[PDB]
Amino acid sequence: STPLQGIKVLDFTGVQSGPSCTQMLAWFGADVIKIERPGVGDVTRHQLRDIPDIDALYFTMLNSNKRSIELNTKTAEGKEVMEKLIREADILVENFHPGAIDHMGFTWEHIQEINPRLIFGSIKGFDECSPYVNVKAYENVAQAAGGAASTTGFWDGPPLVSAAALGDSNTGMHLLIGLLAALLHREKTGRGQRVTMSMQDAVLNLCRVKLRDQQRLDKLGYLEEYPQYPNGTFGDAVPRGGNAGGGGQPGWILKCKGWETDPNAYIYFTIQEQNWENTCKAIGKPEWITDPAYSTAHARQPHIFDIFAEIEKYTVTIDKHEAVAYLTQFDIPCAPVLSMKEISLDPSLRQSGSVVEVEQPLRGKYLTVGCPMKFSAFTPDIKAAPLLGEHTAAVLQELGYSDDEIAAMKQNHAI
Amino acid sequence: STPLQGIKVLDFTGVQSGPSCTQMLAWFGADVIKIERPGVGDVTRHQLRDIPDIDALYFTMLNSNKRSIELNTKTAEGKEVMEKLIREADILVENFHPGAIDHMGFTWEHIQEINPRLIFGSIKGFDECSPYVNVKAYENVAQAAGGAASTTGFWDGPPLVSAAALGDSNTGMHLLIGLLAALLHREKTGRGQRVTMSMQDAVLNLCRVKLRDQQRLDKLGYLEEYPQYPNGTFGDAVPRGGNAGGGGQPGWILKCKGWETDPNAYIYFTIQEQNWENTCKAIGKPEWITDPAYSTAHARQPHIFDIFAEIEKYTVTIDKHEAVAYLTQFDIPCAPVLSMKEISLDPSLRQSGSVVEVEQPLRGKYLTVGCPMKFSAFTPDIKAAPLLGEHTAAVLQELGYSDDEIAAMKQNHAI
Ligand SMILES: CC(=O)SCCNC(=O)CCNC(=O)[C@H](O)C(C)(C)COP(=O)(O)OP(=O)(O)OC[C@H]1O[C@@H](n2cnc3c(N)ncnc32)[C@H](O)[C@@H]1OP(=O)(O)O
Ligand SMILES: CC(=O)SCCNC(=O)CCNC(=O)[C@H](O)C(C)(C)COP(=O)(O)OP(=O)(O)OC[C@H]1O[C@@H](n2cnc3c(N)ncnc32)[C@H](O)[C@@H]1OP(=O)(O)O
Repeated sequence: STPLQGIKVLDFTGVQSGPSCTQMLAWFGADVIKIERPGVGDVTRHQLRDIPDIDALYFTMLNSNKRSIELNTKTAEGKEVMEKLIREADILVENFHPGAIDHMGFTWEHIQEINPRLIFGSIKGFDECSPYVNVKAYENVAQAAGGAASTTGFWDGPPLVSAAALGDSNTGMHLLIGLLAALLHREKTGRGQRVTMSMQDAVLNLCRVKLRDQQRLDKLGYLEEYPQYPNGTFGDAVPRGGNAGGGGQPGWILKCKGWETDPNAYIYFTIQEQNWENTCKAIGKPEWITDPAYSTAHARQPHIFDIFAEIEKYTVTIDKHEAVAYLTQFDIPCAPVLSMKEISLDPSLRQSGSVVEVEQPLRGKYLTVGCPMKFSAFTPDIKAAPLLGEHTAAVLQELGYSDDEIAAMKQNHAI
Repeated sequence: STPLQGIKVLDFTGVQSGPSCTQMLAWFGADVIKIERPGVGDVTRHQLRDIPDIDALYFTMLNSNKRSIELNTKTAEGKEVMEKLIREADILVENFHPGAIDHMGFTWEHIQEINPRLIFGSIKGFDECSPYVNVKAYENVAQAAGGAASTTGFWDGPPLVSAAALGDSNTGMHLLIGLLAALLHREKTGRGQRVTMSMQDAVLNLCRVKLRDQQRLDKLGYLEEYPQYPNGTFGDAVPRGGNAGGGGQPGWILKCKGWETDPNAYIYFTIQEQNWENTCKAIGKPEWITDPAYSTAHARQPHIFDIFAEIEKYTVTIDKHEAVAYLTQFDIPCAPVLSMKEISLDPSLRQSGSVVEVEQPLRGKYLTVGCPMKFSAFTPDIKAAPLLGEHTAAVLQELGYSDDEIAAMKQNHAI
């Protein structure tokens, strides 16, 4: 068995935020029916194709295990099919522009009358209360609005976006949490409900530690662990701190052998408070162990970049992998800056099911990120992503439509 | 009613990854018992205190609504209390260093025998088959190992960490998804199971789009939307792309009025493919609408920074908020780079329950990030974080211990 065996999901989504959520639902055992505009489909099918004329990787990596129907929900037949789908489903997920699903006639209020058990999940750029409620959002728009761009990068550079999908997949994972909680809640109430997740809120959740810092800054006028302390200055808002420890212990990105020509010849190195003695032994600085300028985090902070420079005198001499193999013998929290090339080929990531090779029709093999959490009682089976409208007939037949009704829908461009 | 009403959780966690997960469980209605080392407690209680002698904000913003017991699980009594707790609980969550819980005698195999219905959630830096399985991890160590640091920042600068908790809270949210799925699964099987989540995998999941790019790069030798195309060069790994669109449409961080003195006087600006005409009207370049050098994404790419420079001629003249109010009239996806100060005071974020003022004993008011997703059938009630061992006696009494038994535990330093 699987966690969501028997659950039916209507995936009325596109791009990344909504589809990441429903892909996980499929991997958990749900029947996910992706509802797509006839002849067009999810925009990711056509975006940044590496092979002409077939679905792009953007699509296949976000839509594994789903079924695809082509349905124009703006036609009379399409609206009726949508209603029948809603009546039979457990979950409906959508991430179209603000107002879009409403204008089709499928407001939450209507969805509720059709099926009081249905859970309706909606992703938008911003909350209902926001002055930006009607604003379209992509990944980095949310990173700017949610606090991440403000606090990422260097103090003497611009705000910087993260490569990680803070606005997209992150929001999808947050919606997923809400959908699973709503399924658990429905076990008690017998009713569905609406779950909304904004991209701004998803980014803010991950920036909780910077809201901690803002409050410390408001109270004290300084942030004792930030690069700016004590020889720099603070303004009224949490500043960018380069490669500082953030929510972790103090640390930095350090150069390893090759850094001049290899943009990934680096490690992250943590000075863990309770590990100062082992840290000193690792770098051959026994004299620093009890020296009062070095023996506490507070005393190190005003010359911490001298300390990092000293560690770097060692790390630039060996490959990042060697540097880590050595330093971890001293219980130092560190790791190489792994490139996507190293990740894509890493045997341990294949073994754990974190990077998964999947065979797609026409394309053949591709890699995707697998189900990130591991369960002792079940293993997701990750499959190909659907061809556009591959399952239209089957889905309509499951709803009880006859061959004549389906032929009429095709003639009327409802499918 | 609440989603997790009646669920009992043992929170054997510290710092940020584990505690973020169990805080959400508490907000969903679970009884979350935080198990803490006597006389010490979670390290976040004393990290970066802004008020002398009381719990730090790092702790209060991650431990709302929880109960706290002091229990030394290395003593004979403490082991027996832990066993009774496990027998009565639904979920046990831990994020101690690799091996730590095992060495106390609470391996998964033993947990299972005590209570076959219990779901055991475990966070570690790396997966079981990783060469780094025993390595300690903080936030940025995971960002380095998971692909984010490699691909974040500028092409001519170092790898850069994100301010967002990609390794910590993100991992907690991923574990939470697994725990909720396991509760749903247990409805079918009648059994608990083990759910494990590594910080490296959590980061990788959010970097799914960069694994897409790595495969495109492997096939083609170039990435047509990256800043390096077509006038720069590509190596064998996905490079850093500065403030480029990433998973979203092409875009950049643009200066607004005040940028020379205000590190947050900026917006993110998206050139949405289907919006080129409105974009041109917005900036007073009607001549660019059908000009073949400008009218498609492909034609714009080779001189896209000249286009951003031209937009910046407008944005530097107005404050970021005014820039956005104007540009959104043209259906342009954009938003200001909001500072943590702006976020902390934003009335709409108070109204949506995204930033929540909570009253803590002794401290008084503080702000926290609320429950990020919104539910139509219930509203989380966010409360204070527990004082160390505040609930020890109540928890032991609930387990059936007499006053003499509790007194003996105190004498024997079990509590
Ligand atoms: C990958 C990431 O997800 S990136 C960020 C994604 N963003 C979000 O999730 C936040 C909310 N979504 C949005 O803001 C927007 O969907 C955007 C910005 C991503 C894209 O917006 P746009 O491309 O301009 O339009 P969008 O795809 O949402 O909708 C286009 C139209 O298709 C219609 N549509 C969608 N499915 C169907 C269908 N099956 N049949 C007929 N019409 C359909 C919509 O109703 C809309 O028409 P309308 O404007 O007449 O009401
Ligand atoms: C900001 C951040 O970046 S948070 C990072 C969080 N990391 C994770 O979640 C991944 C897994 N965790 C780790 O790698 C580690 O816990 C770290 C690196 C965060 C810290 O590690 P450490 O220096 O070992 O401290 P940690 O709190 O895990 O170990 C505590 C010790 O207390 C013990 N302990 C914990 N609770 C109790 C208790 N109630 N009674 C008695 N002992 C206890 C542990 O068993 C361990 O003892 P041991 O070394 O004799 O086996």
